[PDB]
Amino acid sequence: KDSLAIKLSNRPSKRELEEKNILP
Amino acid sequence: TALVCDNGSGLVKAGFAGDDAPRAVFPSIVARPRHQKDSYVGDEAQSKRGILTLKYPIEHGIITNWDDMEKIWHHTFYNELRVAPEEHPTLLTEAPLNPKANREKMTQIMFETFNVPAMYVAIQAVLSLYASGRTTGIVLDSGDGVTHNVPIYEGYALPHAIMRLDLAGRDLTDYLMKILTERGYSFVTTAEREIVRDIKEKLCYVALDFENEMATAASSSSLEKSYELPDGQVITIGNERFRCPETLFQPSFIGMESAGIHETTYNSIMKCDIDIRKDLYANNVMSGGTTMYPGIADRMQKEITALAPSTMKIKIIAPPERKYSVWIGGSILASLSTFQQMWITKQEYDEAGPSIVHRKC
Ligand SMILES: Nc1ncnc2c1ncn2[C@@H]1O[C@H](COP(=O)(O)OP(=O)(O)OP(=O)(O)O)[C@@H](O)[C@H]1O
Ligand SMILES: C/C1=C/C(=O)O[C@@H]2C[C@@H](CC[C@H](C)/C=C\CC1)O[C@@](O)([C@@H]1CSC(=O)N1)C2
Ligand SMILES: [Mg+2]
Repeated sequence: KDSLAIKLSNRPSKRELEEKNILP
Repeated sequence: TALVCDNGSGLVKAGFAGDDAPRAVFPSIVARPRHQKDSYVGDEAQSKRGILTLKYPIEHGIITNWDDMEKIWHHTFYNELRVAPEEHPTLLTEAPLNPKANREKMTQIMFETFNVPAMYVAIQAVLSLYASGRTTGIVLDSGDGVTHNVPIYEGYALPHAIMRLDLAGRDLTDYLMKILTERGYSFVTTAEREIVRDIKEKLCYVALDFENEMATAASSSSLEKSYELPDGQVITIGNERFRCPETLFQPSFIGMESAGIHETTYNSIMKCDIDIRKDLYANNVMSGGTTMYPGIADRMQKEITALAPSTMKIKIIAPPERKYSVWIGGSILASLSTFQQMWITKQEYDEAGPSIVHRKC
């Protein structure tokens, strides 16, 4: 619960993900 | 108070965000009389199943009968949860790769038929990942109607690498009917299918080594188990206990050419960015009722270990409540303060239309 929130808060954007080739 | 509704091919799971378990769980069915109410929904159809023709509005995880689905949702809100939908933000779930037009129609129905103040549509596999406390990993979700392998990075499903397998729990029940019939016990009718589903859930398991387990079954009767029908009559089940879910690893058992779930897991990872592959291998999460077989996680560990690079850290996570991990993940997610900015509001819908589901969800 507390664990998930932090990773969700630090969740990179759809653009910032494409930059690292991970997201189409 | 936010609502969470997981719309399964087989079962609807519904409740309130912040609760540990779904308040309501009922069959995803609408039934109509075979002979001279006009229709019965969910548990109401179940209780009169003998006199009704049943229809499943959700097929392989995708809503295909919208009128019947509206009945399901109505029954969920009013009969099951006893709430007024206009008083509650509502989180719905969808299958991986659900078409945009489907999710737009879901959004439209929620705002326009049920008048919800706000809503959101989340991917089932993603919610299960979250429930396990992770935002990166690969989820195997095997339910009643469909099985998906969904690689997820930082909350994002990676659509190019998703695998769909049209083999899931219902097919496995059907297969068990067939091989029990070959054994000498006729299971052929619609009511008998429910009985065999119960047998499957009670007695089936996944062999660690299929050939060895078959050898044991042939050499002694220690793997044999008796099962008592509702009328007191008894049958025996032998190697069918493990031959049934072996189909997951060997789809050819029901004449499918597809790769088994171990191979689909491997294939999925190998389609992802090179630098995230080890993160997926270390975070293989099982979800859905069809991953409930005793032995399944150890068998997955074995088969994937054989396929993966020999030094790869492989980990299979199989949470005890994984029948409901999709719902649980939705409950967690919808109750995060940091999530309240994610909802699609009525005001946001009114100005943008159903297509806002593309931008917000
Ligand atoms: N202990 C068990 N062992 C084997 N199978 C089980 C067990 N418990 C439930 N199942 C099966 O899991 C299926 C239901 O699971 P689940 O509720 O995750 O499906 P659904 O979400 O309604 O389906 P879908 O996600 O494919 O649209 C049923 O086929 C059921 O028989
Ligand atoms: C006990 C619970 C099991 C479930 O998974 O049920 C769902 C929904 C159900 C709908 C018809 C049934 C008569 C109604 C209630 C069963 C609900 O069909 C299923 O049993 C189907 C038929 S058999 C197969 O294994 N899945 C799955
Ligand atoms: Mg499901």
